[PDB]
Order: sequence, then C-alpha cells, then structure tokens
Amino acid sequence: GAMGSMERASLIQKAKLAEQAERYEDMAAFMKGAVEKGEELSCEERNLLSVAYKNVVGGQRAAWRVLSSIEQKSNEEGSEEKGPEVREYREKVETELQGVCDTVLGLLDSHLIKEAGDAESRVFYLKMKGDYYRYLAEVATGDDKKRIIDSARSAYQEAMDISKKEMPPTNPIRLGLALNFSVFHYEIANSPEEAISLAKTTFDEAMADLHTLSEDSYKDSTLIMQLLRDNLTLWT
Amino acid sequence: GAMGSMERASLIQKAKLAEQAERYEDMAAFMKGAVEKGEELSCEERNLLSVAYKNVVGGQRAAWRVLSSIEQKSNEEGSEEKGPEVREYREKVETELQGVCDTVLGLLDSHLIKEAGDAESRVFYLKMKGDYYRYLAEVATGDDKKRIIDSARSAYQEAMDISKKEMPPTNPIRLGLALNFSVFHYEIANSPEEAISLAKTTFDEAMADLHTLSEDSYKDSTLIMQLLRDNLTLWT
Amino acid sequence: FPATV
Amino acid sequence: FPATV
Ligand SMILES: *CC(=O)NCC1CCN(C(=O)C2(Oc3ccc(Cl)cc3)CCOCC2)CC1
Ligand SMILES: *CC(=O)NCC1CCN(C(=O)C2(Oc3ccc(Cl)cc3)CCOCC2)CC1
Ligand SMILES: [Mg+2]
Ligand SMILES: [Mg+2]
Ligand SMILES: [Mg+2]
Ligand SMILES: [Mg+2]
Ligand SMILES: [Mg+2]
Ligand SMILES: [Mg+2]
Repeated sequence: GAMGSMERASLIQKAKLAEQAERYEDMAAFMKGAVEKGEELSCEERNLLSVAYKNVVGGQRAAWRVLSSIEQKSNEEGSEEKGPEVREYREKVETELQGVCDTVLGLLDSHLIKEAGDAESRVFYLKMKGDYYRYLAEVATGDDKKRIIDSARSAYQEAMDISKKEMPPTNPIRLGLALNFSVFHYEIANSPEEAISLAKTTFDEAMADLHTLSEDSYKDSTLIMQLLRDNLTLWT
Repeated sequence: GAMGSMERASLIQKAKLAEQAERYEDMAAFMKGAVEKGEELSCEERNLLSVAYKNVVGGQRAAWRVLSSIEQKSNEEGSEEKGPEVREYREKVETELQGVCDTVLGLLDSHLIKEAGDAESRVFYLKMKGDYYRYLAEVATGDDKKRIIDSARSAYQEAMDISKKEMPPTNPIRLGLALNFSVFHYEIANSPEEAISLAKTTFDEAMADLHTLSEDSYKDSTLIMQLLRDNLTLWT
Repeated sequence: FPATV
Repeated sequence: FPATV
C-alpha cells in the first residue's frame, strides 16, 4: 500500500480535498488507504469511499460504452475493416474497469462487510457489492457471466432483506438500494417487469412514510423517490 | 517507452478513439508514443498531440487552483491550523503537473522543434513550448521563476516573429499564438498594457484580412477573434 | 441510461 | 480566467 505511511485522518482529509478538486482517482486511492488501516468506517467515510469509486468507474463505464458502440458499428455489413485497434483499446479500458471493480470488491471482502454489524453500514456495503458486480456484468461476455450476475443479485438481495427488516421505507440507503436493484433487474437480469414492480412498490411505500420525516429528511428521501419516478417514466 | 511495440498508425488511431471516449490521459500517452517513433507529425497529428496534453494539463491546473485557494485561506488570520495536508496535496498535484509539462517540453526539444522547418509546424511547436513554460510559471515560486518566465517569453517571441513573416494575420495558429502570448503578458509577465495592445492589434489586423477568406476559413478565424474580444472585454 | 445512486 | 487555445 502506497498509502501505508500516511495517517488515517490525513487520508480522509486528503480525500475531501481531492473531492473538492474533482480528483476522483486520487480520492479513491486515499480512501482505499483509509480502508486498509483496518478500522471500521463512519457514515461520512463510507460516503467518501462510495463517491470516489462511483466517479472513477462511472468515467470508465462511459468510455467503455463509447468504445463498444464504435466496435459494434465496425462489425456491421459494409463496415470497412480497420484492424484490431478498436477491440484492443476497448479491451484496455475494460481491463482497467474490471481492475477498479475488483479493488472495490476486495475492500468489501477484506474486511468491510464482515465487520459491518449495524444495518446502515451492512446494507450500504452490500449495495456497493451488488453495484460493482453489476458493473462487471455490464462487460461480461464469457463463461462466468451468469455467476457474475448472480453475485450481484445475491448481494442486492441480502441488502434488501436487511433493509426491509431494519430500516424505514424512506431511508435513503434503502431507497438507493432499491433504485439500483431495480436497474439491475431491467438492464442486467432481463427482468423489466421485476424492475418496474420494485421501483413502483418502493416509491409507494416511501410516499406513505414521508409524514414521519423532518424537512431535511424529507428532502433527502424525495430526491431519490424522483429518481425512481424518472426510471418508471423511462420504462413505461 | 511502453508504446514502443505499437505501430505508429495504431497509436494515432487509438489517440482518436481516446479523444472520442474523453480519455485524455490515454490520448496523451498514445501521442507521446507516436512522437517517439521519430517521424515528423502531420497537421492532424500535431492537433491530436496538443488536444491531448491541453486537456490533461487543463485538469491539473484547475485542481491546483482549487487546492492553492484552500491553502491560501488556511494562511489567513483566524484560520485554525489543519496541519501539512493541504500543502502536501497541493504539492502532489503540482509535481504531477510539472511532470506533464516537462514531458511535453521534452518531446518538443527531442526532437519536434529542430525538425520543424515549415512555418506552420515550427510556429505551432514554439507556441506549445511557450504554453507549457507558462503553465510551469503559474506554479513557480522559487529561484528559477524568472528563468521559467523568460523561457515562455522567448518561445512565444520566436513564434511571433516567424508567424508575422510567414503567415497571414488570419491564420488560426497565428491568432491562437497571439491570444495566448497576450494572456502570458497579462497573467504571468505583469504586463496588462502589452496584453491589451497585442490582443487589439491582432484583432484589427485579422479583421482587415477576412475578405481574402473562404467561408470555412472565415469561420475558423472569427472564432479565435471572438476569444481576443472576450479577453479585451474582461480586461477593459 | 437509467438513474442509479 | 481568460481565454487560451
Ligand atoms: C451513511 C449514509 O447514511 N449514507 C447515505 C447518505 C444519505 C443519502 N445520500 C444521498 O442522498 C445521495 O447519494 C446516495 C448515495 C448512496 C446511497 Cl445508498 C443512497 C444515496 C447524495 C445526494 O444526491 C442524492 C443521493 C448519500 C448520503
Ligand atoms: C495544423 C493546424 O493548422 N492546426 C490548427 C488548426 C486550425 C485552428 N484550430 C482551431 O480553430 C481551434 O484550436 C486551436 C488550437 C491551436 C491553435 Cl495554435 C489555434 C487554434 C479548435 C477549434 O476551436 C477554436 C480553436 C485548431 C486546428
Ligand atoms: Mg495512526
Ligand atoms: Mg475482456
Ligand atoms: Mg417483492
Ligand atoms: Mg512500423
Ligand atoms: Mg513544488
Ligand atoms: Mg508590437
């Protein structure tokens, strides 16, 4: 670990600086360093970790999609042969993306999840596990594709089961988990009806619980509820 | 060179793919590889090189400014001490930026400039030399600051002298060179009157030559002329 | 592309 | 910040 010599508090401080500077690769490296100190993460610290890697991998995914589209076009009839370069470069970006996902999943397995006893932390990390298997699934084309998909599904399902037992239907982690699991169903599992059902049920159960909330909690919950509605509008 | 085994044509092809994917670090590495093949660059190839490094360093500069601002605030009266982290991280970003500038200047010195005999190529590379010394100047605080500034000035001046002899006043390279040298005067050389004079004279001489142009050449030239006007409006 | 968080 | 190209 290149961050092994840096104080945990310094790593967290620098992660926050890197966020302000929009230096998400640095932010992720700082947070990896912080995780590798071996202490549990606070809520704020979990969010730094998630924001960092979300941005890094989000960029990789966007690039991979550009490249995959170019590659697909190259394999249509009437497309003049351009050699191996498009495939090679798509592979390069893919391998880097897979590496980032493996890094994140590694942190979750060693040892964030096993030490996470509170619902809020355990659901947060299992959602992440689902998310990073989902990203691996987006680029999977071979023997292990089904097992990657099932790994995502299993993580999301464990998260759902805990969140339903332990958190109110308006909890932002519970909402965000459902949002993403719904997308998993639509985009990965070829289960659009399950995706729609999930988004709808999640929205309605949240709606019914808004009355219990402060103005600030209301703002947080309704924001994600709008994302559910946005997806529903896209899909129906 | 990690790109030593890849074909020059493949490097250029991949640089174009990386541009489409907004993967500017990769784009820059591909173009560095292409330069290091030792052949002169075409106009298109020069533009790929410049676009790649402009984007990489532009990101670094933006981050450095965020960090420098935070650092400056930390050294105001009534600012509570937060330790070395802000300075360390600003230094980290700075060192990376300096490294990219040194890489670019290295390519220009070994051996792009010396092989560039046509006005269009030689002015293009000397403008780049000026630009990357200007970026080094933006972060310079020590013994060599004056020499860095003079290195930028000297490169820009050689470029200006060639461009005035060999190119029409509407040539986009000539315009862009003047635009950037004007900014050098305003931001680096503490010479706002020189900056204003240069931008104004460049604008007016271009205006008078527009009549000679095709519609497409007109579009290219007037775009940069508007950047000159934008700066003038900012400064007056 | 659909919304995720 | 002023315009450069
Ligand atoms: C520790 C903790 O409670 N983390 C979640 C916290 C509240 C919810 N939240 C958000 O509202 C936004 O991002 C997420 C991120 C992850 C998850 Cl699982 C849910 C929501 C950030 C602001 O835009 C809306 C979503 C993150 C911080
Ligand atoms: C080989 C060559 O002629 N290169 C310049 C070429 C025309 C000008 N041009 C542009 O118009 C924009 O960018 C630059 C970049 C560098 C310089 Cl020196 C001048 C202008 C790109 C489009 O937005 C306006 C400026 C670049 C390609
Ligand atoms: Mg310690
Ligand atoms: Mg692969
Ligand atoms: Mg159900
Ligand atoms: Mg060859
Ligand atoms: Mg320094
Ligand atoms: Mg003069």
